[PDB]
Amino acid sequence: PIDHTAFTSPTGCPVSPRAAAFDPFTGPYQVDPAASLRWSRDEEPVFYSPELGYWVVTRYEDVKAVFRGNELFSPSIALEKITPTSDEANAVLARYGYAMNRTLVNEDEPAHMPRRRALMEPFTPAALAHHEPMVRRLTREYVDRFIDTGHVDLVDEMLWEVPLTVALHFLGVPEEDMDTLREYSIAHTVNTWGRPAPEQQVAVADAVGKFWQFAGTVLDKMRKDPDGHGWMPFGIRVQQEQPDVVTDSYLHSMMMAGIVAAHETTANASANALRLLLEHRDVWEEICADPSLIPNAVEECLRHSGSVAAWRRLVTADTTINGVEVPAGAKLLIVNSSANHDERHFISLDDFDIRRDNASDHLTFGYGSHQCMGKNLARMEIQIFLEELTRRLPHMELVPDQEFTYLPNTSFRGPDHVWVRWDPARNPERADPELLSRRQPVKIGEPSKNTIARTMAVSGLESIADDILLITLRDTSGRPLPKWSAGSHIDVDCGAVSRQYSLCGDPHDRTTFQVAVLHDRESRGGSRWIHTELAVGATLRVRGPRNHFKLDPDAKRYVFVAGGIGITPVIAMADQVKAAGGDYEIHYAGRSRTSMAFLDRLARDHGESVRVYPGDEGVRMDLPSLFADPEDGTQVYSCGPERLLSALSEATAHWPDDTLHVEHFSSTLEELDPSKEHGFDVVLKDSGITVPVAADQTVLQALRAANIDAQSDCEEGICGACEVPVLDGEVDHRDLVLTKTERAAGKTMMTCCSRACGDKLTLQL
Ligand code: HEM
Ligand SMILES: Cc1cc2nc3c(=O)[nH]c(=O)nc-3n(C[C@H](O)[C@H](O)[C@H](O)COP(=O)(O)O)c2cc1C
Ligand code: FES
Repeated sequence: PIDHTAFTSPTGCPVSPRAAAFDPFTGPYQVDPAASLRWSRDEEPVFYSPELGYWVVTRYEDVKAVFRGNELFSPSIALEKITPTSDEANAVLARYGYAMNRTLVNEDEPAHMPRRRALMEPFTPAALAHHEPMVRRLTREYVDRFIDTGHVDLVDEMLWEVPLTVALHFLGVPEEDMDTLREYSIAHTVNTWGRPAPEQQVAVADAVGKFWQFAGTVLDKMRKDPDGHGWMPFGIRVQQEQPDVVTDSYLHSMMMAGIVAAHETTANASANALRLLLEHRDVWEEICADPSLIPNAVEECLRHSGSVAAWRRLVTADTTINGVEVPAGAKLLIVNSSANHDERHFISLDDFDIRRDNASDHLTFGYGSHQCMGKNLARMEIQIFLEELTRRLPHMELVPDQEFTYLPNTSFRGPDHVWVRWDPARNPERADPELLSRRQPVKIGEPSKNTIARTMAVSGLESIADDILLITLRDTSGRPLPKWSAGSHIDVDCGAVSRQYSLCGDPHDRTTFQVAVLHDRESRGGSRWIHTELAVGATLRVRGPRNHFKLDPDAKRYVFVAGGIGITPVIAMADQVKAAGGDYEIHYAGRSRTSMAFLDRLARDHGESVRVYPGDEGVRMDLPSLFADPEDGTQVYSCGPERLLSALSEATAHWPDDTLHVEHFSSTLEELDPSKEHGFDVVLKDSGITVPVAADQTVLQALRAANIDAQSDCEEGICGACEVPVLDGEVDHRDLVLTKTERAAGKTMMTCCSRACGDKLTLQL
């Protein structure tokens, strides 16, 4: 028989050599788990492992599919200890009378979701903004102790400690009470996910029992100051609001559950990223140049080298997973580390590419119902760790010929030590001391696609009209800029905000972009900043050309009407048409000829074809005359203040439907007024959850309330950064970016202002 020849799975099927040689505790999976299962991604995506007791799942679609089906794959076993707790160690636990409830990571439905939704808000990026000064304080309090040595183990002296303290601060525990809770804070990787000796088991049960009853007093102490900062005081108020949802046992569990979910995973992530970066030192020095790429950098590290090598689910019914039959009761080892390295979803994957537009898809934080709530707390934490160490010690390198040891376990991965040298005298810090007052705002919660950007340099500022600059933006990389058609714009960070400005430069010049910003007399801050505090030699983050003002090139004729600074996109459209060799007519109005940019440019070219109508002299553009009656072929693109765009739309109402195209520089909306608006449900098919949107609530607000990744720049319906695909349902379109045909197809929606017409929509999210 075959049982005389090879091992057999619990389903009676034979087991492969490579599958039976799988060991998560030693050898190839401890050195590099992702590479150690390359053979499984290629030829056997799902197998039974004899060494450990689980079925192993290796490819990214599959382990994402396990995360979403939370009815079929239960997190019951999420922190089940690999080897069982001995009678001795249970007796030690019982002596402190410790009884922890399953707290969000183990909880099945229907208990898990109400507790997650109730306890979610402090984890959102908006709520985390309060804690950003605290982590910057703690990150530096540590680094300046070893700053002058030129030699440190980052792990023990910096990265093992800091995530523990901020977790205590995130939880809301008094600083008086913190130093002991840390004394009782220990590593759990080998005791939960490894093969510990009986002595190890008890030493954990002793430290965990000590911590359980001390945290019991701490909860009683803060029990009567509920209205203060922290997750636990936030938890107390929901108890009075929902006494059955949130129980005295639960927040006592929430005390330990909180900082064991937060300490080692973040420390290991920090250590991995620093080891991973100091291995490719060119990309290290890139981060040292500008810290603008830190946010996506830490995302590529989390994909490439996460703190979670694998995770676990309990199969609840007989299923098949990618052709392999899996029985009810089977335990799954879903290798997040292999998933992050699956060629079917990422491309050139074992490459460490921090500008990767794909990093955000890694499963290091999990996926779906139980996705890590503190992911943005950890994202912020890593980002600041990695800005201070790139700011102060860019001349830091790894001690060569260094061997990195990682504790034998199935799920957690982080070096025992990372040893780094640097030249102490050479710190940029001691000659500055200006770099420290520099603080870069955290950017968390946004997908990697929406945060990729080129940091260009300003090579020249030219005044071409009153209150109008012409900015010349140079790419410092040296590598050529994208091709862009007329009407295209860019999103440039004007200080703490981003604005978009059309491109009026030369397209055939592909070492530069040119924009002509106007000083808005009533300026919410973006236009002022450019005029008031930008000089030559600065560098601005600028996110590649998009275009909502594209021209159909097969039209008979183009007549362009332009008001004020609306001259910028049209003049590039005028240039395309002169190149084509096509009839066009351009009409340019403005308050004053002195304040009308590009008349010089408009005189040297298109001068035979331009007519000017400056207001100050008194010659005005009367659209009624111009568009008195149409012609079949003529199209009209136009851009300027809303008053002329509106009035023009009136004058061109006589014409065929697709005749007029406009680009708005301002937004109309809005008034929310739920009274006129109805709530609905939005379900996220990829994630496998339904988020409710209230009448007073935008779709965008509900997504960030579930801490789903989203980027929003304008939220006035004008910029386009919040677009997301619609699989089902018809949408109440309220943006100004999508063409009336794009709104018809219903394939897409703007997260911040558009809604449902109706009861539900399905989004690819
Ligand atoms: C980079 C460091 C971190 C990694 C790699 C990580 C990974 C995870 C993973 C894989 C899960 C389970 C996912 C699932 O079963 O869908 C998880 C659940 C969780 N994480 Fe983390 N996490 C980190 C930092 C944190 C921090 C700092 C907190 C804040 C205290 C945190 C709070 C949680 C909570 C509360 C859950 C359970 C939520 C639920 O099951 O609804 N995590 N985390
Ligand atoms: C030359 C120029 C081009 C602009 N192009 C666009 C654009 O293509 N899309 C857009 O939404 N806004 C555009 N704007 C408007 C700006 O984004 C912004 O609202 C304006 O300059 C004022 O910023 P502030 O009110 O924050 O000071 C443009 C403004 C200027 C001066
Ligand atoms: S955020 Fe710019 S359109 Fe929604």
